[PDB]
Amino acid sequence: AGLPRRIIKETQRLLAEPVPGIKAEPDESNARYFHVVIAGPQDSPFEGGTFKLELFLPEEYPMAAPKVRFMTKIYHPNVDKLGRICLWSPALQIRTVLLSIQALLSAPNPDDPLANDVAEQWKTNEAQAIETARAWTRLYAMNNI
Amino acid sequence: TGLHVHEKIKHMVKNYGTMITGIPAEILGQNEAEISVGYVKKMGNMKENIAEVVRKSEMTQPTNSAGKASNEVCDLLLGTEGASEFEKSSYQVLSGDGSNLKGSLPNKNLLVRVEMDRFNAPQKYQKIKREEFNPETAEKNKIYLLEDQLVYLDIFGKVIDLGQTSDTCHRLFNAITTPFYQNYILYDEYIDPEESAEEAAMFEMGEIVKAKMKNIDCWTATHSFTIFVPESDSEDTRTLYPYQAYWTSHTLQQWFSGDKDEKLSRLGIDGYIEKLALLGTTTDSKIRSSIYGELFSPPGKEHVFCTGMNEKFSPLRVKFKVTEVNPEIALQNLEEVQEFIDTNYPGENAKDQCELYKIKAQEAMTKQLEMRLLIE
Amino acid sequence: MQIFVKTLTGKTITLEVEPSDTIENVKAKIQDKEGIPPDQQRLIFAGKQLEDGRTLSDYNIQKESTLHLVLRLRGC
Repeated sequence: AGLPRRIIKETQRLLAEPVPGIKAEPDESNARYFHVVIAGPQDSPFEGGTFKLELFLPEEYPMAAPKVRFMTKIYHPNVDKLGRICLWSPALQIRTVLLSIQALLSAPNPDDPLANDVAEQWKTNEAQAIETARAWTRLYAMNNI
Repeated sequence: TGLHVHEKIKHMVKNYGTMITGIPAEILGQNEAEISVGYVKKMGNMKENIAEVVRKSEMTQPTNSAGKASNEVCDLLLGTEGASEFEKSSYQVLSGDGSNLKGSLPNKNLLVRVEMDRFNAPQKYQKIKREEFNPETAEKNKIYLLEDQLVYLDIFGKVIDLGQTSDTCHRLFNAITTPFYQNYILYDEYIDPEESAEEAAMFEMGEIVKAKMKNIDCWTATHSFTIFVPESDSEDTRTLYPYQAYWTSHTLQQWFSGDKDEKLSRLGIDGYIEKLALLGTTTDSKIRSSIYGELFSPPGKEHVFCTGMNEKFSPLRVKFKVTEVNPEIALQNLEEVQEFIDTNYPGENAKDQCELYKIKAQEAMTKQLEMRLLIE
Repeated sequence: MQIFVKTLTGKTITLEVEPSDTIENVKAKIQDKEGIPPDQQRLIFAGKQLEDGRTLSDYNIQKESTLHLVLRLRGC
């Protein structure tokens, strides 16, 4: 019945002390959903892009992890065609998750356990994969306001 | 020479990956079929169901478990009997500024094995009545607040009394009344003890647990690696070469391919040991996280390895053991592996030999699965 | 009771366990015999991954069962 203390107070600190380089604010209608904007890191294949994500706090949060999805299309080994992200300690929080997603953009080269098709292309034809990520950045993450 | 040892194992792991163990390709395929038979879909085109599992299999890619990589290196540099003797000897905890490891590296060919532990203290609690508490089925590595007792249920399912009075526990139990916080975390930064009796009781319980955990063994091994320290004509150019794989990240082949062994070699012996010692004695997670990344990330991920969800919040402890390496034995083991590969998987270059080994492993896996799940 | 832990390379490891033992306890027994950190181990029984916070009993693992110790992580 209403939001738990944990979400009310964490949302207040998230608005008062945002993650640098990351916009994150709760939805006006359902405060369990957050609209996130992450800038493509400079020097990454995503430079110039801005990437919109939806973050959702399940009823079990923080005993269960937030659910997160790119709403902007992105060519990345950890992100599928649905925008679902591959990457839980209830001692962590939203800002921890956002920091990890930002780091994914800064170092997109795939970790060895990944086996999906984009990870394999990035592993075997890295120069081509990077050019593809830049094209998708220009096509989907720019002129995207 | 010791340097030749280093160049040869690096060259062979780089070229051959998992083939360095000298296991016939058909053994890997057959064992993978044993592991994966339950992965094959039971309905539909079974031949196609089998092909999908074989395609997705990775039995010819190298291990990315750090412990298996270390076993591989020990067996190659020491021989099977020597590695078995090494394993029998005990680990020593790395001292505060690493002096005990420094004084264990005379100017000989030496192999270091490191086991690093993390302090995996409980972060969760829940209330429970004594009549409900079943340690066998209860969530593990967790604090249980009963009406008359406070206990820690460890990762092995053993109950550890935390020495509180019945009166203390009864008050704490009945002070935590919101349904959301019946099962929750300790040390939540968002509670304000001055706002409610529940938040005050949660904070108070957390302080009790923290003091008791100082004297409870919560150590669990998290990483493993080896360091080859070759003989040097002069002690001023004596360098060391860390070798590792890492479960969520990379293989030893990729470590060598990115030259991270050489990059860490540029720190020198004292420079490397000083970073490793600070990792085990620092109480600052921001220091711990950076050094962990610098030393153990795959090449190029040093600045992101331990950020955000992977910040290193827990104390670490570094343990090591050292034994001498006979380069003739090491070189002979590496040459026998090379002879095994050249005899059974001949090819114009390493890439051709690896592909031949892979095709053979896939065919053995396919034949076994089709034999067991179809009739010819 | 005795259970067998088999590896991709054909190694078989015999363990003395109780049905109540946790998956984490099994991985520490594997660490004692093979030197592999429990954090860098995966265990499989009849197609199913064994999760650390669970017990052998949660998977109906009885005497002389065979588990597979997988030492290459893959996921996604």
